[PDB]
Formats: sequence, C-alpha cells, structure tokens
Amino acid sequence: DPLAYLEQVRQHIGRLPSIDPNTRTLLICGYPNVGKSSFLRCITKSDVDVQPYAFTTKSLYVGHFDYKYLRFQAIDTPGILDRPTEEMNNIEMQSIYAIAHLRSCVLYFMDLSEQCGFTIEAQVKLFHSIKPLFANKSVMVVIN
Amino acid sequence: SGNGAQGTKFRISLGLPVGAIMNCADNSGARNLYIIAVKGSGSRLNRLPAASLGDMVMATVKKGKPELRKKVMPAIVVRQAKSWRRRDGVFLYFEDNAGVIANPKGEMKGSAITGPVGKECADLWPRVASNSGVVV
Amino acid sequence: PQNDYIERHIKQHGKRLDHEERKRKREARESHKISERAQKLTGWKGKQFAKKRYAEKVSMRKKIKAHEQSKVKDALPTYLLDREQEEEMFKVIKTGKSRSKSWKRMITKHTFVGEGFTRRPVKMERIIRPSALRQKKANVTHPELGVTVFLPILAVKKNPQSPMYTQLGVLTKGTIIEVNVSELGMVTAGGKVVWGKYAQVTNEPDRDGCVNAVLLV
Amino acid sequence: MRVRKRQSRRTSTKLKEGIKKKASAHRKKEKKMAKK
Amino acid sequence: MPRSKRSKLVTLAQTDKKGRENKERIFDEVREALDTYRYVWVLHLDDVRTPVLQEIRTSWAGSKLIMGKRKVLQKALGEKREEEYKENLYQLSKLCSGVTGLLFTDEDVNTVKEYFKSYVRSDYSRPNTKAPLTFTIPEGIVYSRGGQIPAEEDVPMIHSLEPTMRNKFEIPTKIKAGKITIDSPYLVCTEGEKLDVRQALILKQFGIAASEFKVKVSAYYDNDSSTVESTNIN
Amino acid sequence: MKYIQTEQQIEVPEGVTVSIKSRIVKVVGPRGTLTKNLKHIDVTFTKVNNQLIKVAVHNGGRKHVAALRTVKSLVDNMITGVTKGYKYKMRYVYAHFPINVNIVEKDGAKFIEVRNFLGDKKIRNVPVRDGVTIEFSTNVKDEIVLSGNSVEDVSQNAADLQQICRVRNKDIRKFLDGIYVSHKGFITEDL
RNA sequence: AGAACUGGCGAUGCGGGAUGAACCGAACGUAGAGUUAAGGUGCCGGAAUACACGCUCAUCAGACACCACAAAAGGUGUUAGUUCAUCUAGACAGCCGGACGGUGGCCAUGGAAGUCGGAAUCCGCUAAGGAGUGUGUAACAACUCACCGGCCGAAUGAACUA
RNA sequence: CUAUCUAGCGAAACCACAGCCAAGGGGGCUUGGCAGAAUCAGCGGGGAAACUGGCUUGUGGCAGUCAAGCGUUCAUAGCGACAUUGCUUUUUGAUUCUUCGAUGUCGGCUCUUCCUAUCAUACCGAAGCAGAAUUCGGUAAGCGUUGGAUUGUUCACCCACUAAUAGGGAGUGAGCUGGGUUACCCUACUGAU
Repeated sequence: DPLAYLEQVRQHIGRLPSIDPNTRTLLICGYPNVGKSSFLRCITKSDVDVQPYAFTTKSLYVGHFDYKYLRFQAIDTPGILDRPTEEMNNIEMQSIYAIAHLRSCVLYFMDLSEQCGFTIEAQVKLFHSIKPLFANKSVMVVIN
Repeated sequence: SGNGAQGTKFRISLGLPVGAIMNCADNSGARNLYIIAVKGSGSRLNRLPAASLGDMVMATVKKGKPELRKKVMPAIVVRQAKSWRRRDGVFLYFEDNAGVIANPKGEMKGSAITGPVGKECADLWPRVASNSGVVV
Repeated sequence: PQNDYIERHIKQHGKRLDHEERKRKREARESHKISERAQKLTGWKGKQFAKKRYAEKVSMRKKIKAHEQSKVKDALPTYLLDREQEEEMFKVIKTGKSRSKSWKRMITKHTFVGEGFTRRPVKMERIIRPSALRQKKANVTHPELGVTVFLPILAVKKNPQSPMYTQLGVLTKGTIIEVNVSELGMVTAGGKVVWGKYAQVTNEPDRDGCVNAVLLV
Repeated sequence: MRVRKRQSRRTSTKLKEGIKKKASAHRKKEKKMAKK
Repeated sequence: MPRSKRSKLVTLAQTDKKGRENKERIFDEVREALDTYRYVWVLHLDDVRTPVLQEIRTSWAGSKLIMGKRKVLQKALGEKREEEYKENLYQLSKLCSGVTGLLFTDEDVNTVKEYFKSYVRSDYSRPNTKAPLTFTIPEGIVYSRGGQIPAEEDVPMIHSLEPTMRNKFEIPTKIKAGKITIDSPYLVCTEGEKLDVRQALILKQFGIAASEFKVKVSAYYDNDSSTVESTNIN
Repeated sequence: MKYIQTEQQIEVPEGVTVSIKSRIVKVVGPRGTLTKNLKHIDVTFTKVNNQLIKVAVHNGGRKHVAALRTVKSLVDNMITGVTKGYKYKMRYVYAHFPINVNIVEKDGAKFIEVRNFLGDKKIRNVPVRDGVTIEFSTNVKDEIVLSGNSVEDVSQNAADLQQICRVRNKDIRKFLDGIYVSHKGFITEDL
C-alpha cells in the first residue's frame, strides 16, 4: 500500500506547478466565479475556463507576465468559503499557507457586480473572517 | 563539446596523449596544465585518449595558484607543437605546446591570452577568439 | 504541466478523435491474443502467464462464491490484552609442504557456543569451529495463538544421533532446546517469573538460517 | 531468420537406462507407500 | 463447437431468472381472473412507459391491467374453440397480434372507450412511425434542446456525448472549447416520412417527446353476454 | 462433429449478373464489374434459379465450414459494391498546423500527398489502388470522401492513410490531431 | 542404505535393437532345401507406397522405449463423453421498447442524485425493473447489463472428465 | 648472417597401422558431410581438470485461515494446490572499523569464435509519457561494448571519458603473478605449382 500511495504522490507532484516563493509575485484571491479566469486570461496566456459553477478552479494557477522591462508571476487561488477558520479543507488551507508564506502583494478580487450572486453579507463576513491574516500582506482590493 | 561549442571538427593530427604537461597562456595565474582526459573520444584497445588542437579536455593543473591546482577542470587546446595539416595546403606547428582553461560551456575564465593560438580552435570556439590577441 | 492539464485538454478537445473504437476493438482482440500467448511463449513466460492466469481465475471463482454467499440470505488477563496475534565420515587433510602432518578436523555445521568460549590455542587443537555459524537467536512460535516471536537460545540439552552433538550444540531437526520467555511475562502460581522453557526445532538450519521452534506447552 | 538451436530427439542411451532404473525406484517407492 | 467459442460475460448481479414458474403462475392467475371479472379489453400498446402503466393502474384499482408474454396469454385465453376457459374466446385470441396487454373490469364500456380517447400523453418517435415536426440544428453552439428555447437559458451539450454523435448519428461535430459546435446546419428529418432509428435517437438525445401517445384498442368481450365485440378506436 | 453437408444462400437481384467458372467469379452490374479468384478455398457452387445461388461443402471440418460462411459474405460485399457502391469518409484534424492535402498523378500513379504535418517539411505520398476514386469535400471543411466498388481496396487505402499519421514517441492524449475516418456508408443514398 | 532368495554376465559366439557390458529372441560340427522366433516392410535394406476404423496439421510436431522428470495447471486448437439447465406454452445469437415511484434512503460533503466512498438490503406497482453491474459528468443528466417483453423460428447453454 | 635454391658429403630421434570432420558408440565401428593424381614453403592447434539418472534457472521456513479436490468411507483416519496472517537484530527517509582467528587456493593481460537471457544502437507497446529526458515490457545478437590508481587479511572498489562502457562457454595443463601445495614426421590452416 504505501508504495502505491507514493506512486500517486509522484504523479501529483509531477503535476505540481513551479514556484520560487522568493520572487516578485502577485497573489490573486477572490470569491468563486468572479471573473478571475477572464482576468488572468486578459493579462496572461492561460486559458482557465470561465464557467459559472462553484469549484471551477481547484488548485493554484500561475500566469507569468511582464511590465516595465520586469518579470512577474501571478498566482491565482481556487477561491474560498467560510469553513470558519478552526478546521478546513486542504485546498483553502494551502491557499492560507500561500498567503502565510509568500512574501509579495495580495489582491482581493471584489465583485461590485450583478454576477457572483452570493450576497454581499456573505462576501463581507468572509472578508471579516480573513481580516486577522491581513497583518503584513499588502492587500489590494479591486472591484470588478 | 556541450553548449556554446560551435560548429564541427575536422580531422587534425592527434599529437598529445594524456599526461603531457603543457603551458598555459591566460592571466589566471595558472602556469601549466596536465591532461587526465579527453572528451568526445572513441575507444580502441590500449589506445591512449589522444588530444589535439580544437579539443575540450578534462585536465588538472600542476603549477599555478594553490586555489586552482590539483583539481580537474575543462580546458581548450590552443598550441600543438606537433605538425598538423591545413586544407589550404600547408603543414605547420608551434614552438611549444599549450592550452587554456575555461568552463564546460566553453566560456573563458581568464581575461587575457599569451602567444599564438590555433585558427581552427578559434573558429570552432567563440570565446578564445574573443580573448585572442594572437592567432597564427 | 502545473495542473490537471491533460484532463483539461480532454475536457476541451475530447481525448482523441478515434479512441473509443480502438479501445473497444482492443478488448475484442484480447480474447484471441491471450490464447495466442498461451500457445506461444516458449519458455518461462508461459509459466508466468499461466500462473498469473490461474490466479485471476481463482480470484474470480472467489468472487462468484462470495456473491452467492451474499445472495443466499479469548479469556486472557488484562495485562496480556492489546497484543496482535572413524574410517568413514573422515577425510584426512594432509597439511604443510611434506604432506604427512594432517592433524586436522573441521566442523562444517551450525552450533551454539555459550557465553564464554575461552578458545584453546592452535597447536593442541584438533577440531576447528568456525566463527560465522553461531546462532544466539531463533524464532519460537507458540502452538496456541500461533504467535511468532524471535527469542534467544540459552542451551541445548538434547541432540539426536549422538551424545557429542549435545555438547557441541548442533541445532538440527529433533534437537530440544532451552528457550527464554521474557517478553511474554506470564504470572504462574506463586507469582514467579519464567526464564526457561523447552522447545522443539522444526527446520534444518543449513537449508535456512532461520530456526523455527514450537514451544512445548 | 537465425534459426536457432534445437534439442534433438535422439536416444542417448544413458538416459534410457537411467529412465528404467528410475522407473523401478518409483515403483518400489509406490509399493513401500501402498500398504497405507 | 467444444473450444474456440465465445466467452459470455459473467457478473454478480442481484436479479435472477424467472423460468416457467412465473409463466404458469400468470397463466393460472389470468384463468383465476376470468370468472371473477366481467368486462374484458385487449390492449395494443407498442410504446409503453412504466409510469404510464402505473398511472393507469393507480387510476383504476377496481380494474386490473395485466401484461405478459404473448403466447402464454394466448394459451391462458385458449387458442382453439376446443380448448378455452369459457366460450367465444378463440376468435378474439386470433386478433390479438400486437404488444398485448389486457384488462379485466366490471365498469361500463362507454367510460373506458371515451377514457382512452381522452387519454393522450407525449412520447417519442418510436420509429417506423411519423413524428409531427422537423428539426434543423443551427450552425452554432449545440444545446440540450436543439434550438427550442432561447439561446441564453439553454445549456450547451456535454463534451462526453460527442463521439457518440460522430459514430452513431453520422453528423460532423467539431470541438472548440468546452461546449460543442457545428459548422453547417443539420436537418434531421421532415414531416410525412417514416422516421429512422438514428432520427428517433437524435430527437431522444435532444429529449423531445414531440410525438403524440394514445393507445388504440381492437375489441371487447363480456362474460355475461359471453359475446365478442370488435372496436378499432385510437 | 464432421457435419456432412453445409450450405448457404446468396441472393442475386434482377439487375446484376454473375459468371462462375470453376472457382473464379465475375460479378457484373450497373455500376460496373468485379472479379475474384477463390481457388484456395475448396467448395462447390450451384444455381437453383437466377435469384438465389447455393454455396456448399460436403464433409466439413469446422475450419472448412467457417470458410463457407466467410466466402458468402465476401461475395455479398462485392454485390453491394456494384449495386450500391461503397463510400468511406475521413477528416484530417489539426490543432496548430493545417494539413496541405492534395492529389497528384505521377505517370498515372494517383498518389495522395500530405504536407505541413505537425510542422514537418516531409512529403508523404500514398498510392491509390485501381478502381477507387477520391474527392475532397466540397462545402464541408476538413473532410475527404472516397468511393469505389472494391471495398477491400477502399478500406485498405484509408486504413493505410490513417496508418501514415501514426505519430510516434508522443503522447496520444495530447496530440489529438491526425487523419481518421468519420464513417463507412454506401454511395447511395437512396439505395 | 542394509539383509535374504532368484536370474543374467563371468569361460559365450549368432539374428535384431542404427552402434554397445546389462534389452529382446535363440540348444553353435561342415553343407544343401524348407519354416519361423524377437524385429520389421516408403528408399538406404531383403519384404505390401497392403486393406480398413478413427484421431493429429506443431512459427523447429511425433515415430519413446512409459507411468517419469520438469507436472499441478494454463490455452477462444480439435474429437468424443459425463452430469445439470432451457425451450414453438417460443431455447441461444441477436435488432427494438421498457428497465419505474417513495428515492437525491442514512450519515457522510464544497460537491456525492443507483455507481469519491462507510454501513444498510425496504416496501409499492409490478411481465419485469437492485437501497441499485459498468461507462459518467464537479454534481445531475445520458447510455449499457441483470430482468422482462416485441420480430425470427431451432435446438442451445454451464461445469467436469478424457 | 642464415632461412631459400643449386653442386658435393650426409645423420638421428621416432615408428603396430596410419591418417579428412560432427553427432553417437553407457582415429578405425554405425549414421551422415566431403573426398581428384603428385606436391613445395610458412604454420604451431593435436598426435598409442568439469550432466550419476535431462542435471540448472524467480520467487523462505514453520504454525495457522479457504479447500479446489483427494483419502473408495473418516474432512480434525489424513493429505492437501493458489492465496493470506503471523517476527525474521535498532518502525518515523533516527542508524554497527560485521571486510575482526579461513593455513584455506584463487587472480590476471593480448587474440579467435560462439550463445542471448540486450548495456547501448534500429523498430514497437504501455506508463500522467505536455515536451526534452526517463522507467517497465516485446522482436532482435547484424555491429559494438574504453583508458587509468590500487594487496600483514584490495572484496570489491573509487577516478574520469564514452551512445554503452551487459553477461557466460570452449580456451595457453606451453609465456607471466603470489603468504602459494621430434610442436620436423602426418593432421588440418594459410599462401604456391
């Protein structure tokens, strides 16, 4: 059994993305189905589907880009629900530890939009639950 | 040969086996080189791996600085001292036999060169031709 | 890379044009080809193929059996709880330059030696006990509860076919042996502690260096 | 192709009389067992 | 053909085979039904739905609607005049040719013959039939309905089914991103033609019960009259 | 079990004619003709009349009689291939690199020429057999149609053609591109 | 391995076994003719390419002395059997339809709807339709059996031996 | 200088017969392959210590669990396949100068040729195989498979290069290393009349 479990982790780790956490990065976190796929597509050649269902992106997606003769990476999150901060699925947990570990700017993809029809109280209480982990993070909200 | 090593190689005379001390022409502070190995060879029964001009060789340093001595490193041959042939018709050779050091990608380590170097070597390799004061 | 990327490409493009037909046809062809291999494979591969085919067969027999089975319708104390269950048989070996000084014999068989050996000098010795063939440990199984525990030898009282192999310590089949019981730790009448029991060996040490012993109970 | 070596089908007498002596050993062992 | 046979696929499913016990059981049970009930109706039902039959049965519990295998129904009815439970039954055993299906009532005849003319459902083509509509599929994104409803609310068809569309349905279906697209419009059928099986399947795949469903009957018998009646109403 | 006599029926329609000397056949119909040798198969033929012909074997082993049923279906395939004619349809799909596909004639050779395959420079020619004709699809993108009488020739040619683009050393799940068959129909449409 | 009995060889040739210490046959003066043993009869090679029933077709068969060692078995090669099952009151293959409702059953989860998965095994109508084989989408959906039923009409199938 | 040839002189050793090969027979006989008079010069390979009995190969022992079947009956009189649980010298990518007293022989360089069970090279299949690279597996032995440093117990090695630096037989019982117990007859071969 353990060797086959390790066969699967071999496969998955080969499917893992490539990150240097030290470098100039832009974490992009938002609610589910806000238009992050449209955003990363419009900045960067990465065609993630834009389709309106809850868990569309399940893992951490990268797009590299350039501006002003520099190199940047952009690290979009699968998206988060409340699961209120005591015990949590590993997807949101790795998103949390990405926030915890990577030393670069963090970006909130706000939907001041008719789409993403979860309510603004849900959105803002989610935000309030993620207030304490905004200590040193260089958070930047943008309304979409 | 590896990355950076440009072109192809013609058949030139294989004068130098392993273990012939030759001088060094760069301004590193290394005096001499001792070959232990040649790259890109064939193999024949009790042949010695033979070196020539225009070849990238694995070789140690005997006299020089203490930092670079007695460890194996990549080196280019520049001067044969045994007669080879040009294809535009002449045979030729140098006074003494000589080679320089550089990294495995063929990039020069020193900042200068003494003495004349091989034409084929400088054509095959950019960076000895970049650092070459003298050729033929 | 980086992702569930092939699955994505499947989702967006459909994993080939012609995949389904080939997979279907391949599983059609498998009936003939398995038998082709059963007739072909001159050497060792017919053997593995057949062994393997026998195995999958018998497992499918278990499957039908368990389907039909579905379809038709120990007093131990507490501190032992939580355990998982001459002219012949002699070659004169003449040594030295002048081959008349034989003087020599060799043991080619296993033995237990004891704690202290105090090995005698070279000139007076006649028999040569080598160093490797020295078992301090043996696996003792229990008849009750079938538990295999890897325990030491203390002594050998009985060795068949001689009184000499008793004192030498040869561990062949038929040899009864003085075995420790320390980790099991049974409480006997009076509340004593057991240090020695009797076991009967059940395997030849030569054919395997493991030494299986049934504990006499 | 390279058509490879065969085993023969030749008699090779030692194996014949070895077979006969082996056979008698087998039948002897059978009679020693057959009382049970 | 002792070897070089086909291997028939073995499984561990739960359901087992019926055999002759259920056959003779239903035979004697209809023969029990015969003297008990009074009004008898032979029902040709070619396209049938399990919920429709259960709907009819839970509509009429005082009736009993029975279906089973044909020749045993002919047996239990009696096929000859010489062998029959009651008289004047062989002649109506002749006519019952189709998928039948039978009813035992004691209610009026009038109520049922108007019932089954009133009773109409929506079903599929069930080919060797007509379907009272044609369908062009537009040269765009393809959807679950196939151009019925507006393009905003229909959902595009899943990318699983497309090789079936290429294999069974004979249609060029080319795959851009995750929805499914076509390049030319595809007319499936016309009115006034007997629908083919692939045609019936494509309208099934769209999920279109465009065909009417109404059961016909051919005949009726009454036990107390002991007389046969012939009625083709659809 | 050494069946004594086995036999099958083949149905000649009104239009088509067939001439069978010993184990040679010619089958002629409106679309044209075909021929076939069957000397390797060791059976008997008989007419009864002119809409039905009987094949048969006497003293059959299993192999012999399985061959009987086969030869019937072969001859029926010829019959269909005259009265209907057979028609095989393919598509040539690419992700990045459009195929350039063409027909050429080298001394009357009827080669089929593919270029730009996977960004290659390589030309690949495929022969055409006798008795089969090509058409690239008019008013249908990325599609080619073959039609003929010899079904065996048609299928062999197209099977060759998709056997040419057997892209190698590369993950088939990614390189979905290639040239493949859409379907196997007859020419007619209506009948 | 050990004993006991017996027979062969030893002192002994001949026929056959392709050749031969151990096998099969066989009473040695020289010669003729005849008949045969064991073994054989396509050619070497003297003798039937005899007759006749069957089975076998090996991508290095076998021509074996035999129980005997690889060995118990694999094998969609093949012939014959045994024991069971099905049936014109319609066997098997197939093509067509249904293959349901409570129900998306319980936790379980972001999502779990017969099929990510733990444990349950119901009744309802029923010709028949599982708390549900297998593909499946993120779930759902759709498709397939197992089960019945419509067309066909004919014998077929499981296991086991040899 | 001989070797070689010629003029002259002119032996010996050795000798049952003499000679072509493979399999078989527990140099000659049996079965087969070939063999064409007579001969010259080189040649060094030969010249009255290795299957008891088809040996050997990849998958532990012992005690259990199912028992397919077997025991003409018994399942625990009794056998019993395939699987499977039982520790097997330190359970958390914590980790022993186990090469330490074996008087025992085995260890090494050029060249043929063979086998394949392939290390690369050619073609193929499957692998989460995006590619490049790489792991397994199949056919296949036509070709190829390196240069150095090294011993009171090298033990199994490091160094590098190379596409790789795979494995065994018949070999020097004639040259070499240890703490060490008539190659002149003919044969065939290569050249030559």
